[PDB]
Amino acid sequence: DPLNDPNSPLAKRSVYFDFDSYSVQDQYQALLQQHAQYLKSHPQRHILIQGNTDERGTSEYNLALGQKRAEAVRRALSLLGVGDAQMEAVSLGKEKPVALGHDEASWAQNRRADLVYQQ
Repeated sequence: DPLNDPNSPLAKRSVYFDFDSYSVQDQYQALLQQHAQYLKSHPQRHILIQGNTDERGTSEYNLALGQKRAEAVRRALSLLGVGDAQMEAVSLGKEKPVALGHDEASWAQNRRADLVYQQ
């Protein structure tokens, strides 16, 4: 199972966004296509698409932005033929920062949507 392989494209499971943006950049097409191909052939595989944001803005606002980012990925996967029974788009907002810095570099690491495969 390439999902356990660290040298497979399936190892990359994060989509990053620009400030205040929930648009899936073109550079993530290959990543989404690959995961789409894997999920479609493994219909028993479920994933949570977890949207995240940087600290700027209110919690309420970022909770919404985080959801928009997760759903942008989800729609991308849906468009590629992934079943609606395999995906759930959720938002963590700015609750769970992965980088604690207060700079552009740290913030960029928090504007993210994760493909989290369930057991």
